[PDB]
Amino acid sequence: KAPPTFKVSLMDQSVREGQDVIMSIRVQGEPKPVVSWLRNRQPVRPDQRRFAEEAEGGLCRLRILAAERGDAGFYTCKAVNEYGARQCEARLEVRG
Amino acid sequence: KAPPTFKVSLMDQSVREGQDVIMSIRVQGEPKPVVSWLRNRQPVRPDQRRFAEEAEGGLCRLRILAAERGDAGFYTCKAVNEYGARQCEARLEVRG
Repeated sequence: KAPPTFKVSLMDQSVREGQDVIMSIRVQGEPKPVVSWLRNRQPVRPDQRRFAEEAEGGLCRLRILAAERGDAGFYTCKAVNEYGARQCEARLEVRG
Repeated sequence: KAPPTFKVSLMDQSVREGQDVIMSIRVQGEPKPVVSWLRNRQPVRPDQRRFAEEAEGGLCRLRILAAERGDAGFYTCKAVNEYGARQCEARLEVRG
């Protein structure tokens, strides 16, 4: 049993408009943490060009297809399980 | 011959995340004005879920598919021809 911890945390990025973005973390914890994503402290609502993925080894990703200036902001990854909670944050900037 | 004028101008809107947005203007002028779109004074870069359209009678539209919080901002429609320039603006807000 273990509360959530981040083995890989978010880091700032600056992309050009039209480029895809990936934000990746690696979380540990038992039971497996529930991982959710915020932009400017609001839930990230998925759509065809922005969505969350879970991969093996605790990898969790937020994918944005063809970045727009409005994607810029502060992104938070929240992790929760029965034994605690943890979060990390980074900034996405978008250039012309 | 005539400089650009707006017969129908932008107006503020507040949509829910996931809803489509249309911003419409009707421009007059001869030669036909060149119409371009800005968000927060930056060019709107088109992609599959955001693009500009021109229809008959001088109708010009900006379409956003499945609005996201980051689409919120102040949108400007710029019109230019050989005889002058005009612009109008409105705000888009996005609710959960």
